[PDB]
Amino acid sequence: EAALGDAKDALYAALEGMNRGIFGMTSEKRSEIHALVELLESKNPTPEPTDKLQDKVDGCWRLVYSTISILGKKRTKLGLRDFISLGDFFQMIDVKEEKAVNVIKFSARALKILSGQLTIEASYKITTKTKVDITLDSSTITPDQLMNIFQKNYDMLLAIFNPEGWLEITYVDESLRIGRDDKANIFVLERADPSEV
Repeated sequence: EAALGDAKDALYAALEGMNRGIFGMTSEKRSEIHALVELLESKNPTPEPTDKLQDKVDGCWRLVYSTISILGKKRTKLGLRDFISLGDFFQMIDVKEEKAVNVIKFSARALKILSGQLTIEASYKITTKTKVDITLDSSTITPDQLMNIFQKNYDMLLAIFNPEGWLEITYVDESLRIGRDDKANIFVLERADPSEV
């Protein structure tokens, strides 16, 4: 419970400048970050987290690290090189309604898109003491200005961020959440305010 603080501080220090891994990272930085993730998981202060979702998981989360990267042609077609900017990734968990929403923010100063987003609405059901099954309900891209940019690549963009499948909650404390999915991705998120989305 003391090494939790130090391990968290070390993880945040290692993430500085990494942009969450979303545009890749060097192998030695990934191995360090994954070792810190694994240490935190092994010391998870919230065993059987799906028994405790209301207190520990309900609410708004901001991605701080994941094994999702957008590189090469995918990055080019989505225009992330110079005209579109990939902003924050938020996941909202509504425990009383069994809903999970991913919001991926975009901005484009040239196109005066001050704020746009891909919104992915999903439902979940608890399956084990650690796992939920997630099903996609709907998605949208707003504003229409941003939709005109992504429409022909819509399904490929959706596929990057779709939380359809299952998610194992491997760590949660008052401020940090770690999960692993059915594709063996790792997602680390910190608590955020819903109004920040």
